[PDB]
Amino acid sequence: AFGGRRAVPPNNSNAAEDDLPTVEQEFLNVTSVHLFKERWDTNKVDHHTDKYENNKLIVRRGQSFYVQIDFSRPYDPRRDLFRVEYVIGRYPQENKGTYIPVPIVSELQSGKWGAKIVMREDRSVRLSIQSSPKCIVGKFRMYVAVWTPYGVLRTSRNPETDTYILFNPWCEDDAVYLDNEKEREEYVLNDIGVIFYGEVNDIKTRSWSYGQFEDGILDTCLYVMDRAQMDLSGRGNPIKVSRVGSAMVNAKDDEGVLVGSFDNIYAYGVPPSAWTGSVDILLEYRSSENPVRYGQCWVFAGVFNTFLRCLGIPARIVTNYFSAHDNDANLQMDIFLEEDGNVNSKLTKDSVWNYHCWNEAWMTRPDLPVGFGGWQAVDSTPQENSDGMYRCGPASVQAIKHGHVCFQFDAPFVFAEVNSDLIYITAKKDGTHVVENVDATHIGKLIVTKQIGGDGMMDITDTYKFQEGQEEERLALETALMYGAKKPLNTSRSNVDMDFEVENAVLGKDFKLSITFRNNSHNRYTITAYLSANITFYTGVPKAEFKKETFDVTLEPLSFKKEAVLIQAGEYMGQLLEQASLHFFVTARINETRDVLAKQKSTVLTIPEIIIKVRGTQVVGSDMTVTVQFTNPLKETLRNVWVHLDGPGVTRPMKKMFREIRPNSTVQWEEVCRPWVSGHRKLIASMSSDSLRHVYGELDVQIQR
Amino acid sequence: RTAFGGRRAVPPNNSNAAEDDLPTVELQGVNLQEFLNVTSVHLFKERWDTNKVDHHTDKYENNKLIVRRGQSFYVQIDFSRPYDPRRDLFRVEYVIGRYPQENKGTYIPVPIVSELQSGKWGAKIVMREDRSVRLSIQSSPKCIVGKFRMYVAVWTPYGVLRTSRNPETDTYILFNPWCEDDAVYLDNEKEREEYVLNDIGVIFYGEVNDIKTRSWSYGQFEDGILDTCLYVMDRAQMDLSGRGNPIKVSRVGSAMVNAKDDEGVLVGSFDNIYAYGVPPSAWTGSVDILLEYRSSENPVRYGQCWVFAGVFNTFLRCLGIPARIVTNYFSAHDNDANLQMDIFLEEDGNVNSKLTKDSVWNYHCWNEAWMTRPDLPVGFGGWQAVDSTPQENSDGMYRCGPASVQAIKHGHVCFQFDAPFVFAEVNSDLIYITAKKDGTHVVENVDATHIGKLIVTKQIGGDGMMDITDTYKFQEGQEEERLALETALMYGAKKPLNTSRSNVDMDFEVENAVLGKDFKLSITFRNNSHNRYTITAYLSANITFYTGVPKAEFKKETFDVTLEPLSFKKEAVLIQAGEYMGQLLEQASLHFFVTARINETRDVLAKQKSTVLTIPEIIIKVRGTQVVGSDMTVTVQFTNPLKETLRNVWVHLDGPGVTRPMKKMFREIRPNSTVQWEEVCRPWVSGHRKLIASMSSDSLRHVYGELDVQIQRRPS
Ligand SMILES: [Ca+2]
Ligand SMILES: [Ca+2]
Repeated sequence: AFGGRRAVPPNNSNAAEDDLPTVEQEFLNVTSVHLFKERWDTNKVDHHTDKYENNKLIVRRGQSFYVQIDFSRPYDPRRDLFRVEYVIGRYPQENKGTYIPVPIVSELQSGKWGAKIVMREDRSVRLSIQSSPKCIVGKFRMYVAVWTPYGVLRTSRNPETDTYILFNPWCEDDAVYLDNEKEREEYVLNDIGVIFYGEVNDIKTRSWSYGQFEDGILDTCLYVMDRAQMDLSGRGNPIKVSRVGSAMVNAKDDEGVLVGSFDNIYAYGVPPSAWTGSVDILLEYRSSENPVRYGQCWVFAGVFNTFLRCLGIPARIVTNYFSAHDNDANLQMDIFLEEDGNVNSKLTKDSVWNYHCWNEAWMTRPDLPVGFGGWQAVDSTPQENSDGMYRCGPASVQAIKHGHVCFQFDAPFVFAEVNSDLIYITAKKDGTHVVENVDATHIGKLIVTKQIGGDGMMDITDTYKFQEGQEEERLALETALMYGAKKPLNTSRSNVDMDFEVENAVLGKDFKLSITFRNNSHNRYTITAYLSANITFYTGVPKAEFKKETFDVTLEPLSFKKEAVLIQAGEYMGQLLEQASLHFFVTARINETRDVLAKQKSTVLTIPEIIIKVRGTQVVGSDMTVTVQFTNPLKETLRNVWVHLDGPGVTRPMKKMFREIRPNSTVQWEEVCRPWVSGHRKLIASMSSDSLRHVYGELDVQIQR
Repeated sequence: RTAFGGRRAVPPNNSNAAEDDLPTVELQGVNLQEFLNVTSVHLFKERWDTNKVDHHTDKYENNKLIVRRGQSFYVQIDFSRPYDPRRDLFRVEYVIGRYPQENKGTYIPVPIVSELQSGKWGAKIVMREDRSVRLSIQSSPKCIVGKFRMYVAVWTPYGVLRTSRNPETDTYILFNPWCEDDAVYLDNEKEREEYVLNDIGVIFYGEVNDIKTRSWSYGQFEDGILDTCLYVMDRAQMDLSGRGNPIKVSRVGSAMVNAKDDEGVLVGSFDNIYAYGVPPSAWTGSVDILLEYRSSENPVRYGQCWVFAGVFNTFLRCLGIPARIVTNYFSAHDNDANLQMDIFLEEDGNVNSKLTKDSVWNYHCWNEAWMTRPDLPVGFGGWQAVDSTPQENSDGMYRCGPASVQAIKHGHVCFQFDAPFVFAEVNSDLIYITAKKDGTHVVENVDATHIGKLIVTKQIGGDGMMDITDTYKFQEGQEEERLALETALMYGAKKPLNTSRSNVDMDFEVENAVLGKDFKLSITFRNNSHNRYTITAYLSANITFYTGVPKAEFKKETFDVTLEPLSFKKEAVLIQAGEYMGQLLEQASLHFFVTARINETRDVLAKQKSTVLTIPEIIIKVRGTQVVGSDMTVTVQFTNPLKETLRNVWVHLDGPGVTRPMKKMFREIRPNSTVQWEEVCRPWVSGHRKLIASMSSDSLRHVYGELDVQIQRRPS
């Protein structure tokens, strides 16, 4: 058999290695190599890699680090020639960036690999080695090679000098350069996140362990790339790293990290709501070598955020409220109505997500016109795009905002996710359709991300979207429609306002809903209004109409009328899906004019929290007792209750099951923890049973030493 | 606890073969009854009749109705009593997939209309007779492409009455190059005939200076092939709502061609052995490949780039997207959008073959598909390059395109899909670099004219070649090229090495040779200087695969020359048959480097050439009446030209409209022996046809032949 497709196989694994020749004795031989790689030393402290739980050297590219080489006799520039080498993959080649000869230079030059001798003492040489800020990101093998008249002598393989080179947000020349220390700490070095969920008028918050500095996670991130068969030459490009790595998050057929499941039962797996962070998922991915079950969007985003921050690409998780996923770049979503004004539930099949999470990753975009760098949206939860059912992005958030959705990747899809209109259409009994009105403000209503400060939410709606109704927004849509956005149904689009408001309620309580009508006309109207209320998944998918009601309203001239109804706990209580989401349509026909009024609202019931307590001394290297408390407030008994505890630098992720919990009963779980990370830290918990799940709790702790 | 579908309310509608059940009666509300009843439906779908002739679908070997979108066709509906416009409301419906929805284009109610409208579905009553109505139905020119189920539905006050499932009225709707509102519109019949209706092609191979040709059965009208193309899309899980978009059919279709794991049509293999499958070189056309993929439901072994191109070209023309195969001579594949490929030299001027690891393909085939691009700025419609042989792109190891050829030409490579890669495939430079014993490297000179030297495709009136190099590349060494380069580098193309750069130059020429013959090479040195120089030149000649990958150096010569001022000096080299015979790989490619050091200046001259030995042709002969429906005898002859005995010799015979693909094995053929294979064929298509053949053995392969034949129609 001949290798006729190419002379050397793709170099697409960091784990694979070649064996370099040592010979390829008055000449220099190296007796020792010192990397000054302790976590308190200069290199890791200054490279901002001292948090990794890893005893190998770890630097960031584009920036100098110090090494010392000890020789058999003193190096003498009049007769000796040596260089350090960095090698990666089974098939390294200099012109692919995977064999890197580092030349001894008099002065370091910006942008280039080089090694300057900064000290010469007895048989030792100290070097300041600068890597290219374009360098491939991975774990390299280091060698020293000595050039003689007879050939090259080289050190033997030594795993103790293996060096990780990562992306460098502090380096001005790096594509990932971020010029604000507060931002770098949050978006690169903070290992604890906050995810926003619930619904726009009742924003819920939960904590998430990114856990990027934990033991084994860096190596797992490299493994992800190897399992993608990612060419080593693309691993210094933060765009392709985002592109490929996000494609690995969703598992298709035994090939990526997380199996997606939205089925509310999760039979041979763990429920998406049980995860407390990315650590146990990634390490189970790596140890099993097979997808982990199961995830949904915030779990994909959690894990992907860990991947990016671990490699050094600044990253954050975004929550969009009222999200059109499945858009296919079309900007109109339809609600169909019967001739009397009711919602047609046979035909209304497209749903709005109450919220949806994706990721943003900071980088220049030298593939695009100037102005498109900064945050790039990446959504690893698949939707139909130009190529098939896949992740979307990296798409420039600036390009999305301006409508310039020809620039890669998948910009039209993220654009439609936050900018679609709802179209209310009557489906008539003769089979024709009539367009009743349009809602342009519902989708992409609020977009938020964790603040830099602490756990508050930051409103980043206007980074994706210009002001509704105004000229920049109009210009962006006009340009978007040239480049793959679609909005086919032209909306050449009486004098009655209708709204409604739904109270937020604790799980198991009743709640009120009231509908408001304003007649600004001088004539009287008879209206028939319909209330339709469904149990839904957080994606908007409706499971059942749990309440339905019709209201006969007469409206006087120049009048305001409010109507109220009580929803009782027993109308929804055995029927909720996980996350306890509810959806409300209020639709109505004005008899005199045949106009339609229409409004939608989402609610989630408030799920009770876990209580976490601590007794003892809170010190790196010392024992503390953590108590995890859960009180079952339901009038039924919860079964197979798995409790999860987490908190990076404080404990590995752990879980504990309780066979049942009788009504109104409490359980307590005690674990002795021994912290390895000092300072402001956090303990984090979740609970999943065979019914009630999406239960969380956290506790901020401060650690000493 | 549930088992609920919480990702979305309706599963993706991504299979044309899956179907829903439409109710024959659906009443809602309160029934408190002889409304119109359908007794039969007639589609006038016979291949001699006007629907298929006018829709240019009569060549399909398929008894169902097949029309092209955007264009009217006639049907007749016979009801149980006479249609009464006073009070009857009915319409035709077309439905596709298991989850059809009107707002996704997959449930399509066709309203009765007084006049057809441009761009819209509608049906006009053109005749009423007894208990029948004749309709002229016009489909939207944006319609999903695929095989639709047809129903007739009758509206009552209480709900609808509807025909039952009938496979006899299943109607394929395809892309329509004749319809001026269809994205695939092509404005003249000569191009429509060549790029849509011709089911026979020509593939250009060899090397720039020795262009070789063979024929390929596209076979898009043969029995089973249309259904196979729909199956391809179902195995890709292609959302039905994207199947009327030629850009996304091209995008998804071409990703199915190259099999990764158990998914896709063809397993690629470049190993010269092909154990456990059929050599890429043996295939004569797409038909046997597609039908084996369909019946086995697994990838077919094996393909290389022209085999992927042949199959993809079938897929496109069969659905109605105009398409053609192009060959680029000296192709930089695996470029990573980088425009510089290296040749490393030793310090004396020889090629360093340990470090020289990137290779240029002697040729490389891909496809062009014709459509508008309403996703890009105006001006970028027309031919779109789609290369289904994977290379590393921005996403991984995948097919590239569709990339607008106009965008590639101008350097606008930001515009999807994968334009920088196709751009570097034809615009890369060669860089000759000395790798010194101390580990440093010095750039000696750059060849900007070698890669993408000639791009060709089959001519419209015939089997000749059309040079379309101008469609990808502005004039070399000019301003339009420079601007296009400058623009490309802003949008993902890469050319990191600055070439500061430039007395004496050199070229050489190699005679083309029949397999087993001696040939010559002649090197010319031109000294344009007033100085006399001395030179040491090196010739290295390698056996290679067609991709350029070298196997071994078969010939090595060095020589010294002195060049007078202002003169030319030639040096000729004889290559004897014995120096290459017995070492050749399939396609019999040879590669030559001529490098030289000028002693007085240390300048380096470097030049490369490829050649392929000419391989003997199979002989095809015919006797008997050449008439549709009558028997004719085809004779295939192959003579072993070698002095070795060939073993396990497979001969394939093909010819769309004349025979299905067939093959026969001969256990051994002796030196100079001729084998003969006679087949009785009964053609089913009249007109200018062709019989095509290939031969493949355990050693010798990449052997073809053909014969043009005129098949007559029958009667009187
Ligand atoms: Ca909008
Ligand atoms: Ca060039």
